[PDB]
This record gives sequence, C-alpha cells and structure tokens, in this order.
Amino acid sequence: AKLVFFAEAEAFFVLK
Amino acid sequence: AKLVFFAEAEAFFVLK
Amino acid sequence: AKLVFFAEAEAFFVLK
Amino acid sequence: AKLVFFAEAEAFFVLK
Amino acid sequence: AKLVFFAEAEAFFVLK
Amino acid sequence: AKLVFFAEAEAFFVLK
Amino acid sequence: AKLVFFAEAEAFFVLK
Amino acid sequence: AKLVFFAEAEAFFVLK
Amino acid sequence: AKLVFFAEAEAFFVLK
Amino acid sequence: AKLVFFAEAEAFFVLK
Amino acid sequence: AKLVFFAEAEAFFVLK
Amino acid sequence: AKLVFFAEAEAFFVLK
Amino acid sequence: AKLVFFAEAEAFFVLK
Amino acid sequence: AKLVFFAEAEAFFVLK
Amino acid sequence: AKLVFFAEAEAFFVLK
Amino acid sequence: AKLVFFAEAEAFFVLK
Amino acid sequence: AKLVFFAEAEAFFVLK
Amino acid sequence: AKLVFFAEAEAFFVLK
Amino acid sequence: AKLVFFAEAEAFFVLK
Amino acid sequence: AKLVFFAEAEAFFVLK
Amino acid sequence: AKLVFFAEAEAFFVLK
Amino acid sequence: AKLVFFAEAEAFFVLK
Amino acid sequence: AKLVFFAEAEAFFVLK
Amino acid sequence: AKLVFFAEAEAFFVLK
Amino acid sequence: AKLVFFAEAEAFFVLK
Amino acid sequence: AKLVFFAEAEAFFVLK
Amino acid sequence: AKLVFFAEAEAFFVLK
Amino acid sequence: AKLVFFAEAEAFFVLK
Amino acid sequence: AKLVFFAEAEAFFVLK
Amino acid sequence: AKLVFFAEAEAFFVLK
Amino acid sequence: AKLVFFAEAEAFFVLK
Amino acid sequence: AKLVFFAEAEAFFVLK
Amino acid sequence: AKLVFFAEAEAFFVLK
Amino acid sequence: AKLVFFAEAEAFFVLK
Amino acid sequence: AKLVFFAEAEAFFVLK
Amino acid sequence: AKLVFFAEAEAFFVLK
Amino acid sequence: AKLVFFAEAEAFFVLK
Amino acid sequence: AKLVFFAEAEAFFVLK
Amino acid sequence: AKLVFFAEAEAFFVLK
Amino acid sequence: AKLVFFAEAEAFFVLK
Amino acid sequence: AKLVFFAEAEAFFVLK
Amino acid sequence: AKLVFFAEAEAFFVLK
Amino acid sequence: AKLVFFAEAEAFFVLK
Amino acid sequence: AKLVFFAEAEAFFVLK
Amino acid sequence: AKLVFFAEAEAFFVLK
Amino acid sequence: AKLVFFAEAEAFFVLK
Amino acid sequence: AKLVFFAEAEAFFVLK
Amino acid sequence: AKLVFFAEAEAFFVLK
Amino acid sequence: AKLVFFAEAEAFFVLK
Amino acid sequence: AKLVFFAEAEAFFVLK
Amino acid sequence: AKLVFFAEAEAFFVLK
Amino acid sequence: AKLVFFAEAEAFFVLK
Amino acid sequence: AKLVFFAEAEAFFVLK
Amino acid sequence: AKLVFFAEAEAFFVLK
Amino acid sequence: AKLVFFAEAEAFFVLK
Amino acid sequence: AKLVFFAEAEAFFVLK
Amino acid sequence: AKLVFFAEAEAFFVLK
Amino acid sequence: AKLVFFAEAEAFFVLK
Amino acid sequence: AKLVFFAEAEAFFVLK
Amino acid sequence: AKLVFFAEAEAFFVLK
Amino acid sequence: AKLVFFAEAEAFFVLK
Amino acid sequence: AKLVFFAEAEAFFVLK
Amino acid sequence: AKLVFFAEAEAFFVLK
Amino acid sequence: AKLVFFAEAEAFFVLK
Amino acid sequence: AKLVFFAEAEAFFVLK
Repeated sequence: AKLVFFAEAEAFFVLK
Repeated sequence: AKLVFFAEAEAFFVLK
Repeated sequence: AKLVFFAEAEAFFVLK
Repeated sequence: AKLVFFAEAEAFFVLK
Repeated sequence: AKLVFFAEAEAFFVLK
Repeated sequence: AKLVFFAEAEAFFVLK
Repeated sequence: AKLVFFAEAEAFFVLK
Repeated sequence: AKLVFFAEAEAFFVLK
Repeated sequence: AKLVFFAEAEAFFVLK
Repeated sequence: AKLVFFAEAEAFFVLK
Repeated sequence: AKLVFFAEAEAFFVLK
Repeated sequence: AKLVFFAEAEAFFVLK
Repeated sequence: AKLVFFAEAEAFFVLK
Repeated sequence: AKLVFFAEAEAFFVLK
Repeated sequence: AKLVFFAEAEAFFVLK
Repeated sequence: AKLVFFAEAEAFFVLK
Repeated sequence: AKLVFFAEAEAFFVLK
Repeated sequence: AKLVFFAEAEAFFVLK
Repeated sequence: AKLVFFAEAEAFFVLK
Repeated sequence: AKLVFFAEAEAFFVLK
Repeated sequence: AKLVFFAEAEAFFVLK
Repeated sequence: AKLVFFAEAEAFFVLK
Repeated sequence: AKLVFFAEAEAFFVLK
Repeated sequence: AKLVFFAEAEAFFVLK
Repeated sequence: AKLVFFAEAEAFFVLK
Repeated sequence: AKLVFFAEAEAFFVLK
Repeated sequence: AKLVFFAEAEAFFVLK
Repeated sequence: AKLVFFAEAEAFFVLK
Repeated sequence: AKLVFFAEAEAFFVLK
Repeated sequence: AKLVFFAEAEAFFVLK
Repeated sequence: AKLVFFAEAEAFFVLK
Repeated sequence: AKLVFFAEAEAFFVLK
Repeated sequence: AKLVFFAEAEAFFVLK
Repeated sequence: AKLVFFAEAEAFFVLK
Repeated sequence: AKLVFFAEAEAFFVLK
Repeated sequence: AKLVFFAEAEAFFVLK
Repeated sequence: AKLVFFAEAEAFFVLK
Repeated sequence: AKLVFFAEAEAFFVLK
Repeated sequence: AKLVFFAEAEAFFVLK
Repeated sequence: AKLVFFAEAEAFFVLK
Repeated sequence: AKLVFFAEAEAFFVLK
Repeated sequence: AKLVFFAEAEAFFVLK
Repeated sequence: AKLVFFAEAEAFFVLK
Repeated sequence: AKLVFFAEAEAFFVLK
Repeated sequence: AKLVFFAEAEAFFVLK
Repeated sequence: AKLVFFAEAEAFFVLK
Repeated sequence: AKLVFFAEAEAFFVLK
Repeated sequence: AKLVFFAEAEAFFVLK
Repeated sequence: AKLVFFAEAEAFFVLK
Repeated sequence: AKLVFFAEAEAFFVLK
Repeated sequence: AKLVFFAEAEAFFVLK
Repeated sequence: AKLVFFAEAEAFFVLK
Repeated sequence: AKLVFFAEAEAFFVLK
Repeated sequence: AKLVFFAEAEAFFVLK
Repeated sequence: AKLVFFAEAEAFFVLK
Repeated sequence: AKLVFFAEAEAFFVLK
Repeated sequence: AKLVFFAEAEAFFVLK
Repeated sequence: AKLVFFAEAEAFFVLK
Repeated sequence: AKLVFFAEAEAFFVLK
Repeated sequence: AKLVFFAEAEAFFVLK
Repeated sequence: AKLVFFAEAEAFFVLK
Repeated sequence: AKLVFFAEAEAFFVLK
Repeated sequence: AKLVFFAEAEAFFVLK
Repeated sequence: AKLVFFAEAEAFFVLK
Repeated sequence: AKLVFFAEAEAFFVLK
C-alpha cells in the first residue's frame, strides 16, 4: 500500500 | 512510495 | 491522521 | 526514555 | 534549556 | 546495530 | 535522494 | 539559532 | 510546499 | 536609538 | 543462516 | 537521543 | 525543569 | 565492466 | 577511573 | 539516471 | 570517428 | 551578542 | 556528535 | 571544593 | 554508515 | 580622534 | 579571555 | 535613576 | 570476571 | 534485537 | 555472511 | 584609584 | 578484511 | 583521549 | 539611559 | 528581577 | 534580561 | 582573576 | 591630557 | 580483560 | 569505586 | 613479444 | 582478487 | 577542578 | 578575592 | 595540558 | 627571601 | 623584551 | 594594551 | 599490552 | 634593573 | 585602568 | 593637572 | 625624520 | 643630564 | 581493444 | 641635528 | 613648472 | 633631494 | 639597537 | 637556567 | 656611489 | 628564585 | 636600588 | 668586537 | 677593511 | 682559554 | 641580422 | 659605465 502521484490542471498524492 | 512496517518494542509505520 | 518527520542517526516520514 | 526530533512548518525536540 | 508543555488533543513535552 | 522485523505481502528480518 | 531540513520552532525542508 | 538536518534513512544535523 | 517534477519513463522531483 | 527585533519562539535584536 | 545483501533504488542486508 | 539514569554516592538523569 | 551543561575532563547535559 | 554501488535504505550505482 | 552505572531495559556497568 | 555510450565498432558505456 | 550516445528511455547522439 | 561603541565626547553604539 | 562551545558570561555552541 | 563549569546562552565557572 | 560496494563475479566493500 | 569599543562582559578598545 | 570547549563524555578546552 | 555603560578588559550596563 | 569493549555510534569498556 | 561489536586480543560482531 | 555458534561456559552467536 | 570609561549619547574617561 | 574502530564514548568505524 | 581498535577475529588497540 | 516611573490605573518602571 | 520587552503600536522595556 | 548583583569592595548592580 | 559573590533567589561564588 | 571638572547634581572628574 | 582476586597479608582486585 | 594505577619494579591497576 | 593478461571473471590484456 | 598472467608460448602467473 | 592545600612555612591554596 | 598565577621551576594558579 | 604565558608588564596566556 | 613571577593581563617579577 | 613561560605544575621560561 | 605613537613637533597615537 | 605513562602533577598514558 | 614600589591596598615590590 | 603611586629618590602617580 | 607621556627603554603616562 | 614609538612599561622606537 | 621624550598632539625630545 | 602499430620495412604493435 | 632654546612662562633646551 | 610642498614642522617638496 | 634632469637642446627637471 | 646610515653627500638613516 | 649575554656599549641577553 | 654604515658604538661600513 | 646573603672580607646580596 | 650583573670565570646578579 | 658571554655561578666568554 | 677594485680604463671599487 | 689572531697589516682575533 | 656591441675601453660583440 | 650598441646599417646605443 502505496503513495502514488496523479496529475490531470491538478495533482494529488493518493495513498491507496 | 510504499508504506512499510518495521519493529525491533517500538513500531514504525514508515513511508519513503 | 498525519505524516510526520521523525529523526533520532536516522530519519523517516512516519504515518500516525 | 528518548529525546527525538519531530517536524511537520514547525520542528521541536520532544521528550517521550 | 527548559522542558515545556503545550497542547491545543495532542500534548508536546518540548525541550529547546 | 538492530535486527528488525520488516514488511512491505512479504516479511523479512533486516539488519539496520 | 537527499533531504535538507532547516529550522530556527519554524522549519522548512528541501527534498531533491 | 539554527539547525540544518541532512538525510538520505541516515540523518545528520548541524546546530549553530 | 512547491513541487517540481522532472520527467524524460524516468521521473525525478524537487520539493521546496 | 533604533530597535529592530527579529523573530521566527526565537528572537534576536539589533539596536542602532 | 545467513546475512545477504540485496539491491533493487534501495538496498538491504537480509538475515535469513 | 536517550535520557539515562546515571550514577557515579550521586545519581542524575543525563541526556546522551 | 531544565537541561544544563556541566563540565569538569568530562562534560554532561544534566536534566534536573 | 566495473560496478560501484553506493548505499546509505537508499542505493545508487555507477557502472563503467 | 571510575565504575559508573547507567540505564535507560539495558544496564551498563561502565569503566572509563 | 543517465547513460553515456561511447563508440568508435568498439563501444564503451558509463551508467550513473 | 566518434559517437557519443546519451540516454535517460529518451536518447540523443552526437557523431563527429 | 556583540556591542560596538563608537566615540569621538559624543558616543553611539550598535548592538547585535 | 561533536560539540564546540564558545565562551567569552556569553556562551554559544556548535553541534556537528 | 571545586571549580565547575556551568552553561545554559551563558556560562560560568562556579566555585563551590 | 556509508557503504561503497565494488564489483567486477568478485565483490568488495568499504563501509565508513 | 576616534574610539571603537568592542564587547561581548569582555571588552576591547581601539583608539586612533 | 576567549574559551573554546570541545566535547564528544570527553571534554577538552582551549583558553586564549 | 540611570542605566549606564561602564568599561575598564570588561564592560557592563550598570544600574545606578 | 571480565572488562570487555563493546561498541554499537558509541563505545564503552564494560565490566561483566 | 541487536548486532554489537565486542572485543577483548579478539573481536567479533555478536548477535544478541 | 554467516551466523555461527561457538563456545568453550560463554556462548557466542557470531556474524562475520 | 581608577580611570574608567563611562557612556550614556556621550562618553568620557572618568577618574574615580 | 580490515576494521579500524575510532573512539573518544563516541565511536566510528571504517571497514574495508 | 583517543582509541584506535584494529581488527582482521584478531584485534589490537592503541589508546592515547 | 533612564529608569522612569510611568503611569497610563497602572504604573510601571520603564527603561527609556 | 527582570527587564522584559512588551509590544502592543508601542513598545516598552519594562523592569519589574 | 536580568538584574544581577556581584562584588569582590566594589558592588555592581548589573543588567545584561 | 577574581572570585566574586554573585546573585541572580540564588547566590554563588563565581570566578571571573 | 587634562583633568577637567564639570557638573550640572552629578560631578564628573574627566580626562581627555 | 580480567578482574582477578590477587594476594601477596593483603588481597586486592586487580585488572589484568 | 575506582580503578587506580599503583607502581612500586611492578605496576598494578587496582580496582577498589 | 610480451603479453600481460589482467583478471579479477573480467579480463584485460596488454600485448607489446 | 587479482591475477596477472605474463607470456612471451611460455607463461607465468601471479595471483593475489 | 579542585582547590588543594599544601605546605612544606609557606602555604599554597592551589587550583588546577 | 583573587586567583593569580605564580611561578618560581614550578607554576600554580593560587587563590588568595 | 599545557600553558604558554607571553609577557612584555603586559601578559597574555594560551591554555590547551 | 624570594623573587617570584606573578601574573593576573599583567605580569611582574616580585620580591618577597 | 619578551618572556615566554611554559607550564604543564612544572614550568620553564625563555626570556629574550 | 598596545601603544603606537607616531611623530614627525606633531604626535599622533594608536592604542589597541 | 605495552603501557607508557608520561608525567611532569599531570599524567598522560599511551597503551599499545 | 631596578627595584620599584607601587600601589593603588596591594603593594608590589617589583624588579624589571 | 589604575592610578598608582610609584617610586624608583622620586615618586609619581602613574596611570597603568 | 595633566596626564603626560614620558619615554626614556620604558614609557609612562604620568599624571601630575 | 619619522618616529614610530612602540609601547606595551616597555618602549621601543623606530626612527626613519 | 639627559635626553627625555615628552608627548602631550605634540612630542619633544627635551635635554635637561 | 585499442591497436597502435609502429612502422619505420619494420613494424611493431601494441594492443591494449 | 640642533639643540635649541625654546619657550612657550617656561623654557627648555629641545633637540630638533 | 610646478611645486608641491608637503608638511606635517617637517617638510618635503616635489618640483617638476 | 633627488634630482632627475631630462634632456633631448631642451632640458626639464624633476626634484624630489 | 641598530642603526643603518645610507649615503650617496646626501645621507639618510634608519634607527631601530 | 642558561644565560647568554650579547654585547657589542650595547648589551642584550637571552635566558633559557 | 653608495655607502651603507651599520652601527650598534661599534660601526662597520660597506662602500660600493 | 632566591635573594641570598653571600660572603667570600666582602658580603653581598645575590639573586640565585 | 638595583640588580646589576657582574662577571670576572664567574658571574653574579648582585642586588645593592 | 662582538662579545658572547655564557653563564649557568660559572661564566665563559667568546669574543669575535 | 677589505678592498676589491674592479677594472676593465674604467675602475670601480667595493670597500667592506 | 684560547686566542686565535688572524692577520694579512689588518688583524682580527677570536678569543674563547 | 643583428649586432650587439658591449663596451665598458674594452668592447665585445655578439653578431647573429 | 656601460655601453650597449645595437645594429641591423641602422644603429642605436644605450649608455648607462
């Protein structure tokens, strides 16, 4: 379980 | 990055 | 809750 | 027990 | 230096 | 230094 | 990959 | 009076 | 803080 | 004379 | 039973 | 680092 | 309650 | 070729 | 030199 | 993390 | 007559 | 923390 | 770590 | 009866 | 501490 | 004809 | 005069 | 009454 | 019984 | 638990 | 490296 | 008796 | 393959 | 006052 | 400079 | 008994 | 800062 | 130099 | 230089 | 090394 | 309780 | 006419 | 651990 | 350091 | 009173 | 631990 | 009687 | 004309 | 302190 | 091992 | 050289 | 500094 | 009444 | 010509 | 009968 | 590998 | 150079 | 054609 | 003084 | 104390 | 101690 | 053509 | 050192 | 009254 | 000529 | 003194 | 005690 | 093609 | 006094 960076503008560090 | 668990007691839930 | 920086040497971001 | 460095900004040596 | 206590809850026993 | 139980699933003893 | 944490308490980090 | 904490985890500080 | 992500695949970030 | 007080907690003054 | 070095970046001394 | 009970009579807590 | 530096050689941070 | 692996955890290699 | 006792647990009967 | 491949055929690389 | 191929994957060469 | 006292009597100081 | 205490009364330390 | 160095900044040689 | 692992197969390390 | 008195208390002057 | 106290425990001073 | 600067070396602000 | 050298950083001659 | 350095001559890293 | 056991009594669980 | 430096601006060497 | 352990207590080793 | 412990296990120290 | 009785009720000694 | 700085604008050095 | 009294005689009521 | 009676409560002989 | 007397009360026996 | 009971009357513990 | 050096030839470290 | 073959496996020769 | 093979065929090696 | 008294007569109250 | 340096060879800081 | 006293009377020492 | 060296800065050979 | 007094107490001077 | 008197009649001094 | 004790009072040893 | 007497009290019978 | 009675006959007040 | 400088070597500030 | 008189008491001149 | 140096600026070699 | 052929007829090569 | 009669009362022979 | 006469009395000219 | 006469007839001098 | 007289008649001396 | 007296009239000594 | 006359009185010249 | 009565008639005080 | 050096071999510092 | 007088009492001279 | 006469007619001398 | 007289008339001696 | 004729009469040339 | 005559005929001299 993992912190990943998403970007689409805006960005997020998502922790799933 | 990844959530890891370690311990010798003290427990560390660590990101890196 | 919170990701914090702990250090004592060694350092980690710890999730609490 | 232990004096540690915590940071999250602000930082302190904390006694636990 | 001095051992101080503060809190908003979280409690910090702080040296500095 | 310290022989620690570590997990990231999969667990190992690691020498830190 | 390298962290420099400044403090004076107020703290600021640079992570590369 | 000023703290610089280096890290790569292994950590080292300089306090002046 | 201020994130700068470099990519060419390979990715490298600076966080200030 | 002219007082300049710096603070970041830590406080430092210049008096001219 | 044996201390071995793994690397993949990050490295570990694993004691199996 | 560590707050230790120390004796050499006379006993003190010392920060090591 | 207070961390003080003693020196006499050897030195100590004593926390009384 | 000639491998040099640096580690401090974090690992980085040079291959010549 | 002096035989001293300290402990955070582990106990050290130390000469120096 | 960066590759330089030299050639004149004979070839040699440096990988960092 | 000499080739240098850079890469990071993205690649670029200089041929003289 | 440092005092410079100028004089020619007329006197002026800078305290930092 | 390495302590250097300056005094002229006024005292100032460097800790490395 | 003894000259000891105290520091807390300021320093003192105390003769108790 | 600081690990440098040399390899050409044959492997040799320096630990500082 | 000009006096500069330094202090940190310990004091030193230069008179020209 | 100017005191410089070195400590690593062990303490050593220079007085100028 | 008055806070004055006295020096003779050593210096102090003295309250008279 | 025995005075031995232990180290783990810090070192002491320990009496066991 | 801990890997420590013991010496008394002969030396070993001992696991306790 | 290998965890070995030896003893003449004292028991040593040794790495090397 | 003593020639001293007084300051409060104005400064004088005063004979007391 | 050779170990040098420095100490002054604070300790540091170099292993080659 | 300074200790150098050599080892290859066989160990030898120099203490000054 | 001058330690003055001051009132604005409430009275204080203030250094002007 | 103590000189403290107050600020609320206007500032005061209050000597209580 | 603090009003302190000292004397070897001459008496100094000192601020600093 | 001078062994002085000093007070800041609490009194001590200090070597200045 | 000359010993001069002046006064507005305070009396100053001044050299310069 | 070894703390031994020794006699030559008179007995002492001696470190050999 | 204390390790002291005696010499009279022969020498002893006596631990009383 | 003379060959020197180096090896550590990786091998390299010089032929003159 | 290093091999040098000489030749002129007649051959001779040195292995360290 | 310690205040010691000795005498062969002349009396010395000595620090060191 | 005073700590002074006396010498006549031998030297001592003497308290008078 | 070593004292050098310079003089020309005016005197200055260095103590290490 | 005796010519001795006194120092406290200033130094003199004093006849007592 | 210049005096250097060495000490470690035992003392030796050079006068030129 | 250190006096340097310049003369060409006209005289001017520096005192350090 | 080989002890060399230096004394001039002050004592300092080398142990090989 | 000459035997001189001076005094501010302390009396110095000085040679130089 | 000090106005002293001085004699070497002939007597004078000298400022030292 | 006057501070004058005499020189003849040695120098004096004479206050007649 | 140009006179430079040095004094620290002791006096020494240069005449150019 | 004697050449003496006076200074008060201006300087004189007076031959009385 | 790297060929260097020398000729003046007579020919001689180095191969690295 | 010249021995001159000089007056500014008061007369002196001065060497110019 | 131009004369510059310097003086401080001592005098020097440059004539061009 | 120092004469420099230039000639090319035309003549021009510098006198220092 | 040393005289150097230059001449070419015009003469100049340096006296130290 | 060891006296060396130089003379050329002028006399100068070294005392070791 | 140039004369240098040394003196300390004893005198010596060099004439070129 | 010592002022001694000495005779070899004729008597003198000699500094030894 | 005066310390003078006599020499005739043997030497004396005579204090008449 | 140049006199060098040695003394340790005993006196011996060299005259050049 | 020592004469050296150079000639090539033209003659030039050195006298030491 | 020994004389060497050189001559060429000009004469020079060395006496020891 | 170049001639340099030296003279002091005696003469010498270099022709290139 | 020295002549250098250059030529290439065209001629130029320098006479010193």
